Amino acid sequence: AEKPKLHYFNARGRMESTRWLLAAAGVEFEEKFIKSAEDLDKLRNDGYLMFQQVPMVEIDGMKLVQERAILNYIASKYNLYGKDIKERALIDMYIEGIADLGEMILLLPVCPPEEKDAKLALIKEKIKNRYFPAFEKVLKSHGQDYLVGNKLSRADIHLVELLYYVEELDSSLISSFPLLKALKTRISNLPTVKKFLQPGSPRKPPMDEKSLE
Amino acid sequence: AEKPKLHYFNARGRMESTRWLLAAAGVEFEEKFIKSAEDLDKLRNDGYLMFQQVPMVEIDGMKLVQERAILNYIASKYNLYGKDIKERALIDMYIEGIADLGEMILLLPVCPPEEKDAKLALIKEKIKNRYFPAFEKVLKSHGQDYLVGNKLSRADIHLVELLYYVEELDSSLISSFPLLKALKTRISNLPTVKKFLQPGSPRKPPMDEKSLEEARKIFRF
Repeated sequence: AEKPKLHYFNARGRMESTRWLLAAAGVEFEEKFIKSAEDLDKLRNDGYLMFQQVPMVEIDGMKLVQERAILNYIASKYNLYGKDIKERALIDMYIEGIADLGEMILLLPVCPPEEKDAKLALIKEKIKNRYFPAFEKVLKSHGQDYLVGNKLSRADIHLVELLYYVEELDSSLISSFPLLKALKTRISNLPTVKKFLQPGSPRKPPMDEKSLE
Repeated sequence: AEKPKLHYFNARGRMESTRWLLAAAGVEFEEKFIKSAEDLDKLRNDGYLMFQQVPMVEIDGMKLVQERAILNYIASKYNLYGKDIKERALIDMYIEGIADLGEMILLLPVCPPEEKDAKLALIKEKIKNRYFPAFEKVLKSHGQDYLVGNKLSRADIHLVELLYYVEELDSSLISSFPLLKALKTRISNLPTVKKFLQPGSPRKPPMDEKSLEEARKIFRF
């Protein structure tokens, strides 16, 4: 079929988790970067963005917008969404927690400077006291190499992606969570993920001081 | 056939869309209202809340948190998530747009007072120029009574819920969108939804300033 085509800025933002998931699935995809106001205006004007926003992914004849819609479809299509309704429920619970933490970190830069040191401190306390304990407990409960169904799912991918973001922020935060560290290592050595973390992949760098929109 | 048990404050918040969905599906549920910071602490200390937050719904042996996990489960179980993964992709795309607008409206009462006039104006502009046109376009595309697959789905239920909240904000916003008005009327006349909209159901009122400070007390913010 058509290779999926990802429309977004040349940046992580709200498209990165899709890059991770497709790459983890071994799926060949192409990207078309939005470099100007004019590029975005053209996609909007031509009718390809349901709510006038990117990310947008062309896949299987659809022009899919909304990160969560894109990710749900990709996960099902490539058998990364568990095997039944109840496994999808655990997966969804897990990944919605990951997205709540992720959203805090995503938005930390565009915070006002006088709130920004306090928001960081609250993120670190939630990481230590709420989120990392919750995922460590799941991994402890069954002792298996994957979060759900003893099989690779989107939840392992989304989690390990966030573990890399948390490491960028503060490498000490994972230190009391040995099962989270071990997950990071195993997932990162899966052939597809190993290739994605290697240079020359679609994986994107963190945003730097030169972030002018 | 144990009834779902919904753990939340006596208010709409992040549990109201689940009330709508369950009611639309003809499913009877019970609610256990959190009325103090002590009640919430107890849920947490009893290990009921994976991430120390509500909403939480006890359903089929699970203690499900996260509004989207709860809704996704109920929708799939009651055949309101479309017939296949491509129909689910359309449903997800539509309901995530609805969620984005619903989020702006939900947070309006805690908007910094100094930002509230500008924010209210921006939401009304997004309704008239972004969201309402997108759904009017989908409805005009197929001319069918439902958003996806010519069949009732969660997308119809969540959209119509939102149309009621937008009417509360400003009743004029829908006036240029005939097909949305028509969808509102059709969905509102389905028996389960008509029962839910009538006086006496578990449907919750708008948050007033009282309910808001009560939330501040319990949530500790």
